[PDB]
Amino acid sequence: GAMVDIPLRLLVPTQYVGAIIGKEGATIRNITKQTQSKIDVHRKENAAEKAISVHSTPEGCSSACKMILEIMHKEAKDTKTADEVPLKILAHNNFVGRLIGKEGRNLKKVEQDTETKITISSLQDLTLYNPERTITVKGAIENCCRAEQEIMKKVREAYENDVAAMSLQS
Repeated sequence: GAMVDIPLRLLVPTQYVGAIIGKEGATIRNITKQTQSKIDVHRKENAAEKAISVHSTPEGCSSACKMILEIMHKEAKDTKTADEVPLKILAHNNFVGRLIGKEGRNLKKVEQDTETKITISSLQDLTLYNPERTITVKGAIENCCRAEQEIMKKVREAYENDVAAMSLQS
């Protein structure tokens, strides 16, 4: 399909970034070629964490999310650092109402359908120019990725519903 406008944005531990890029960038270029995605790495304004942006199709983003998670787990095990590495997703505060639903029922439903635990950063931790919440997903890799697919479906729909009026008028 067409690459979509809203990227998947992950927050990963800085110490695993070198592993994701790999020698002479061959790991990231491999992920890019297998998933047909544009990937970049940058700071998140609000030290031990870095932002990863994946611009792909929905399926390309989900596949890159799984490859990235597998590398981080490989690297956490291989350095005896951790046996789990939670998946952290960045989503604009405007979209997270829809994902959460009334009294968090939509989020419990994703947690139950995917066999994951999900927690969302506090509203009070946003900044004037950083409107992104962090959604922490814990569980097996395959399960975190199913939750990624569900969350990012909801975020993309909320984005397309919010901008539909202003796209028509032009």
